[PDB]
Amino acid sequence: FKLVLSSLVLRFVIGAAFLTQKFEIWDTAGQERYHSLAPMAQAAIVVYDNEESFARAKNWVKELQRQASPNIVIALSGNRAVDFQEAQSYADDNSLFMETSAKTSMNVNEIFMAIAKKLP
Amino acid sequence: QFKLVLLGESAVGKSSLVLRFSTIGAAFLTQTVCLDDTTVKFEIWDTAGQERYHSLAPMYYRGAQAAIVVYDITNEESFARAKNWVKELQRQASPNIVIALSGNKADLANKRAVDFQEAQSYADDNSLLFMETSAKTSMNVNEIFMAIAKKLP
Amino acid sequence: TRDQVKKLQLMLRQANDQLEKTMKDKQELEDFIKQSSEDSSHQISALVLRAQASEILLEELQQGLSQAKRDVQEQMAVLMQS
Amino acid sequence: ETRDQVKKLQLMLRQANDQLEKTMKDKQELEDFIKQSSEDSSHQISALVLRAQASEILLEELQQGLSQAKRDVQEQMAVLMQSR
Amino acid sequence: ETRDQVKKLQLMLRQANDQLEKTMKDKQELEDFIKQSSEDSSHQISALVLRAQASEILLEELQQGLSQAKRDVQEQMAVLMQS
Amino acid sequence: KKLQLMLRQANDQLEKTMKDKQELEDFIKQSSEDSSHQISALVLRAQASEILLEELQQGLSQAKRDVQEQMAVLM
Amino acid sequence: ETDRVSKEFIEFLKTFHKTGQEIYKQTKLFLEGMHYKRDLSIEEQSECAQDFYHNVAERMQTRGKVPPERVEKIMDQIEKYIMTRLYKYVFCPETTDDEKKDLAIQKRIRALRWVTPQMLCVPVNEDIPEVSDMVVKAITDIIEMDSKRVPRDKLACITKCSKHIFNAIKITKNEPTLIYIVLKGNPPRLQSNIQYITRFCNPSRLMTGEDGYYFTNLCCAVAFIEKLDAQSLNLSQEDFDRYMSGQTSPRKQMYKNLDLLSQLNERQERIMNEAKKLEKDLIDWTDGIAREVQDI
Amino acid sequence: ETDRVSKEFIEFLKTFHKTGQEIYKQTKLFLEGMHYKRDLSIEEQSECAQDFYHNVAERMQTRGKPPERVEKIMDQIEKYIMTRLYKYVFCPETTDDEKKDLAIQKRIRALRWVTPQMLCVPVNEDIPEVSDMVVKAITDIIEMDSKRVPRDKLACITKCSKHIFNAIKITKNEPASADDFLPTLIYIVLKGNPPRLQSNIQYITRFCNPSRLMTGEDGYYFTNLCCAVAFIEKLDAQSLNLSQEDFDRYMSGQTSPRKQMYKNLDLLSQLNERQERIMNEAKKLEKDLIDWTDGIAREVQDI
Repeated sequence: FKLVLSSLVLRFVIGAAFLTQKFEIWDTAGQERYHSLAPMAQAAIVVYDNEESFARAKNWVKELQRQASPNIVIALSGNRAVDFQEAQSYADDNSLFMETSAKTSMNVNEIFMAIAKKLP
Repeated sequence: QFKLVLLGESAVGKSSLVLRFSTIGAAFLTQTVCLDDTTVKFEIWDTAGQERYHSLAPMYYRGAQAAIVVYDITNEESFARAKNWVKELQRQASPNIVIALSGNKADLANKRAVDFQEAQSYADDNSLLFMETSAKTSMNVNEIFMAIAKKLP
Repeated sequence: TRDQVKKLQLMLRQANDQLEKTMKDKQELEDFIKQSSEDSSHQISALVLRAQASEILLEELQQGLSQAKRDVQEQMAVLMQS
Repeated sequence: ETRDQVKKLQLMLRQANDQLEKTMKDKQELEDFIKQSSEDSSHQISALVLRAQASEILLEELQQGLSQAKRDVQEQMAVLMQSR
Repeated sequence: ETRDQVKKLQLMLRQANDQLEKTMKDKQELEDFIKQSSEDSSHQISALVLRAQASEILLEELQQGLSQAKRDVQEQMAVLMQS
Repeated sequence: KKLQLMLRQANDQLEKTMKDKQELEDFIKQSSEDSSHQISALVLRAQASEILLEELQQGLSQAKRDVQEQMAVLM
Repeated sequence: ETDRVSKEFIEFLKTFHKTGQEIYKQTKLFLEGMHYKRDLSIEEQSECAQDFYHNVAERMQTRGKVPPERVEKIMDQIEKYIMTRLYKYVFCPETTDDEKKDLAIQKRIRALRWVTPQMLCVPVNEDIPEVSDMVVKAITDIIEMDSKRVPRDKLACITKCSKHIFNAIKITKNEPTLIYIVLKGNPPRLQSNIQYITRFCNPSRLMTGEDGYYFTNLCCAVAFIEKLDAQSLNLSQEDFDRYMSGQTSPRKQMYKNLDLLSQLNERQERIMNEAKKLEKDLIDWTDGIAREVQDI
Repeated sequence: ETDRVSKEFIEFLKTFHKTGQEIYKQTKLFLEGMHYKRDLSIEEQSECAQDFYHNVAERMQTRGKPPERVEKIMDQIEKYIMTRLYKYVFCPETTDDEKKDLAIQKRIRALRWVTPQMLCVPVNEDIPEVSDMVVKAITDIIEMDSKRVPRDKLACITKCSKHIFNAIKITKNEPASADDFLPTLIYIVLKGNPPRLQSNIQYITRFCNPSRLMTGEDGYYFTNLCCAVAFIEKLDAQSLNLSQEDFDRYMSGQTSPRKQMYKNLDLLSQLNERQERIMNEAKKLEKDLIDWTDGIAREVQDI
């Protein structure tokens, strides 16, 4: 399967983008500039940390739900300034979601091992 | 005679507006105007729009008798620069001074970022002379100027 | 017919690969002169700078002597007295 | 159809041959040009610096070289106060 | 007191002369340092770039010359290809 | 008595010679500075002329591999 | 051509003494097919060939029962024999715009020669001899892909390329772009190469192999540049127009530099000499002050 | 020169059969005083100078009686005084003038590294003329010290700033704001290491007619000048848009004397050794190359 996504995939698995675990995982550029032309994928995630990250994640899932092939499953990553209750209300309004910490490697193994068993 | 100083943020037309008011380079002005039979003449200090030399103004303005602060309307930043310039003015410039502020580059106002009623609000809150100006069409220039001049003894 | 156009379209294709290479080639040599010109460039002024500074040292110098002939002349004017 | 086609192919091939011709003359000339450019860039340039860092000294030994020569005559007028 | 004035004065003068004498040395030496030095700056530098631009270019005759020998020798496999 | 005058004299000429030296000094720092900026800029060009040079040396050593694989392909 | 490789493969397939014949004839069959179709339309040229992909891959596995752990390597050797004969035929087909859009790229890139990376904010600093030392090769590996006919060596050129590229990040920032390397490089015969890949690369090598991920993000960068605009730069059109007027002016710097030079020699030749005059004009004081007093 | 002005001055006042005497003796009385008072507090020195200025200024109006005209006399009068007086009044031994004159001379001495990339001055010196008037502004601030009187001086200030506006205009072709100006003059001062700089300035501040200083063209120049200066002593990396790293760096491990030419001298042999290397290697493929081409030509030409 093909997954579409600096440090959080670094704890899980030379190159920053591609890492084979099959987990065939592709990584996105931190810049806001070349945002369109994204779709090639059967799995996907969305990551935020700053509430702007949250906002970009919003219009990002709002790009995804519309454009793609119908089958693909999505997963969201927290990475304070925002209520979790807010983020979770948003997430369950639109139906897998979690907050993660890689230095202790908290939910690092998990979100991947939960994304894997989802794909039919 | 009569002493005035000119302060602003850079390239905001700190340069331009006076210039229109082609032989030499842009000095202090020493312009003579009279609204009466008696004559009042002006002195005018061109000052650093560049922001790092925004530090030395004290002696430029020291003995001077009048003043000006420039803010651009398409750069709200030049307007904030303007406000700080004002607070500094009333405080550590000889409080004997008289004040007047305007937004400029009134030619491309399809690009305007600074609100007329807001800036006139902040102006008339501290009892300031406020009628915004343009250098290209030259609008309230000499008008804002006789406005300047009705004040000095 | 198929001789008249197929083989012709091939001849064009190759003549086109060919322009492609020569175009590549020129623009390479050309980009190059822009670079040699650049590296001469940043330098050429620092090359001016010593020149005119060592034009200034000479005007101030010509000047100080233009002073000292005047000074020894006035001083020997102070000596001629009784 | 062929009568339509062959016009257009003899076209691109002819235009483009003249085009090759442009780019050919252009490059061989441009390069000959630059080879010359480094030459009159260097010969002069070194004949410039080389005269310079060694010519702008002359003025330096003169600025320093005056002050003793000024000291010479300044000392020289001192011989005169005794000759009074 | 007079004679103390005279020792301390003899000190200032002897010491100052060894010192003047020092500076005239260091200085005159030094001009000699840079004269010849900026000579080497110079002479060398010119002889140097003269090598740069007389040489750094000598190679694009190749920059282009390799791309030609690559087009002609890619061609010889074509001069064989009909054979 | 006379020593104090000759000592004024012991000073002043030195202070002058101090000028001569001190000027020379500012100067060589600066011709030196200027030279400096040139030599940094010169090195900068030289080694570039070297990069295209290993770039090419390898590009030919590869093109021999290219003719060997292709003429191995034709015979 | 037809001889030697005829040998290498007949040597190659007989190793099984089982499957050795099947592949051979099926091959020369669809082969006469695609060479017949050599004159057939291009889109119509690729079809019974990719059919041949999916079809061989399936036909052999159900009946043959052979471990595919070695197939990881079988994906490679197969493409050589085909592309060698077919290059003349299928590379830059006359039926397509391949040549033409190759020139689209060549011209466009040349015309963009004025752009620099600090605006893209690409995670490099080429000032270091090292990162730029790999910048140069970065430029050349994407180039040599065209030198080789086969998709093996070609995609090896893409992969090797993408790989020596992030290392500039690792030398400058030191973190583990696309637009920046291609745009300074101006790669030859691009579209029919790109497409040579599209039609004749292994779709699987596009799916599992790294070369796939590399290639995919490449064409993203390409089709990005083709219509590359102001808004991907975030810069205004008043000056932009000026930049579209043309900065070509190549011999020009050297032309101007070369003017200045002789007035500057003129400046210092305009110096030494008066200082040499001021030499003489100097002593004439010192000696003059000398003679007139030497009298008394 | 303490000799000569006695004539020129008289030539000026000789037209006046009325007030010439009236002012003259009045002046030389208390002036005779100032040679005696040369030992009084300096502040008191500029004091009875500014007093005597202003006092004639009222007194002539009192007996003798237009201000349209004063700016033109203001030069001449002070001219006569300073000619005899400069010697007493320049750089007092009692004062720190000498000291900060050297403080600044070293301060700017250390400034040999400056480029207007740091300051962003809107000038381009590359054009011959532009550098010609650049040179002149400097020749003016150098020549600034030469003048015994402060009028000729203040004219060097003006004139200098003038050769600066001039270059500003030729380089820009738009005239200059002081956004386009201050860093220029600083660029000139920085290049002047101007002599007896401090004590010249203060000689002016303390000694000159203040009106020609407030109203005259000279006022704005001298002003922005001293500003530029006392700014230069108090300097910011972050006002240069530089990190603390460069700011300390260009002065921190350098200023060891003559070492720079040494370093440059090493380097220089290193590079020339390299270009001999590259060249002789390209000669290696001068040869090592063709033998492939003609070699793939001839060795293959056989069959």
